[PDB]
Amino acid sequence: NVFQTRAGCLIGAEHVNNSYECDIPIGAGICASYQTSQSIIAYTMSLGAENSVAYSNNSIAIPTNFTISVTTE
Amino acid sequence: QKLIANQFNSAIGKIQDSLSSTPSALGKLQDVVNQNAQALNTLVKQLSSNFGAISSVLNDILSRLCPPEAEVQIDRLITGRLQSLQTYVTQQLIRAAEIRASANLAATKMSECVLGQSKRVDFCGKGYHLMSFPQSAPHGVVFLHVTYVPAQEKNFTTAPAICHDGKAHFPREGVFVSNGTHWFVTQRNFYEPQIITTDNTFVSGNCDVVIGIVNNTVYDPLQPELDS
Amino acid sequence: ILPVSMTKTSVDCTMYICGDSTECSNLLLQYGSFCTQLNRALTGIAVEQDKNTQEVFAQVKQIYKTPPIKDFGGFNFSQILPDPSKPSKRSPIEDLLFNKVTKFNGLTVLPPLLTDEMIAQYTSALLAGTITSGWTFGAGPALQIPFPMQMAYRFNGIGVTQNVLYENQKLIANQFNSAIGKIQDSLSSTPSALGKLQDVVNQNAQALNTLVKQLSSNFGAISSVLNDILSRLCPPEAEVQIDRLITGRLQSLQTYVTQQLIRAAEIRASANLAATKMSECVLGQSKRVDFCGKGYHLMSFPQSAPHGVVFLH
Repeated sequence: NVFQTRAGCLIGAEHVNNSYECDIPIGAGICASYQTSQSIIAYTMSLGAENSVAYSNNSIAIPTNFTISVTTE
Repeated sequence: QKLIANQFNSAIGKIQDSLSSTPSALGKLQDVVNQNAQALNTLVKQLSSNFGAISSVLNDILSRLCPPEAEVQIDRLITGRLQSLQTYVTQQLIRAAEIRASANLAATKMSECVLGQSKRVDFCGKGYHLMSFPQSAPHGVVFLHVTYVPAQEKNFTTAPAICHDGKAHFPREGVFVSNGTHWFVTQRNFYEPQIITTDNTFVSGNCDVVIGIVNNTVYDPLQPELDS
Repeated sequence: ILPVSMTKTSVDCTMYICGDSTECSNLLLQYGSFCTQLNRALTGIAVEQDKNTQEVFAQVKQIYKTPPIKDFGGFNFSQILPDPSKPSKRSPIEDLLFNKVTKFNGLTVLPPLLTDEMIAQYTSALLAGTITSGWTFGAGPALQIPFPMQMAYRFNGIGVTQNVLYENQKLIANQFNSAIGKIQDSLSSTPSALGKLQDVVNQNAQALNTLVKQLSSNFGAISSVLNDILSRLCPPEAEVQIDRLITGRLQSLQTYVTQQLIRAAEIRASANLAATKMSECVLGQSKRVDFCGKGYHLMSFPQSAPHGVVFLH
């Protein structure tokens, strides 16, 4: 409940070993959010789901179907 | 065509649900309302400031004092209110340059996404761009970027070339792929396997030159026409 | 080389103007909301530097990683891919880019949201996606493809028939490897190459030094030091001397914040260009002449650098 970030000392937020998308940005890779019994949690932000592309010198993936996406800008 | 039409109709349907359920979506246009309202509220609140004068109100100075001292108290209000306006106009010139950079981008997405089809990656949304539709909004524009996203991969063994009668064959458009026993040529962005033929492929040189060339037959459609 | 962000300064204008003085702070309130709108502007610039960095690097939603074995058909990415030997897993070129680019008065520096090690995980993900799957990781699911067959598609993309690659694949791989090798010699021999990122470090450091040195100015007061006026004089005249310092230190801050808003707009335009080069050069192949370097574009690799991105086109 008292936690040293490289942005400064963070007080009243529960440090969590899990990582999530950045909800409130604290700095130096740290974010916080309000979560479940509820508390403000503080965590190292997750950059994305980790993926390995199944590469080899003779394998190709070809898509057998599509989706017509519509993205609002 | 019915699948693509129904996916398009459904994806246009989801836009109303997305905009209805997400108050942060319009946040880029609402922040342009908020910043310019807050700039005027800050400009108006600065008329309450004394700036070191005996009153913030110019009619107090003019009704209490007389010219030798009133003009000294007024010039503190002129100095502060003029600095308050110079600050506002400087902020509005920098803010206008940001809105102009956004209006030039919106005018470029109108030309390239709406009036055309864009080859520029992630310019007209994520996916391979098909088309875009402009919708107006307060202080802005909204583009509904329609895009083809590929969706159901299969892994295939693949080859750079096929070697036939010592000749190395390459696909004209598409990729060579195998289901594990047979070799096909397919277009790249959608799996559509065709028989490998002298119409689907072009020759260059022989098996010696290409690393990872595979031995397979290439069908010549003229052969049964001469044999029949 | 493109600058993408600048140092997230924030200035405590009440402590810059009236450093730990209640006598001066009660005069600074008479100028109203100037001090709160200076803080609002510097906070807006500082939050924008995290957006500028997010828009350039966070273009990939999944952290792609390379295979253990490097069967790329003769092409050698070892100088642009991460080095596991390091205290932070930058590439051999990113280590050059990080080596070649080089307080109490209410002035502070806030850390960026993404650490240099998060920026390096994003350039690694962009690069491992690029090498293993082509443009496909930008346009949809990452689809694996052999790197000789990806380069053969990049050759058709420039109007050169793909057999020109497969028949010259060792030559093209050796030219690629050697051209990537010359980048390290260029960056190591010519430290002025990073001059576009060092200029962003220098202009921000010079603007802060000019802001600090303007505390030494009298502005017409009997002293530059606020504690001289408050120890020598008393309230009828101390306020006359302090209003000269408040006016000058407030005008000193307004000049800094105005020039940082104009400089932030230049870095934002450079970060929008870098975000466009990431999408069109790295996540794609560009038909746009001289956009992704001189020559017919084949592909590009992002490398992180202090306050910037570097594209190997």
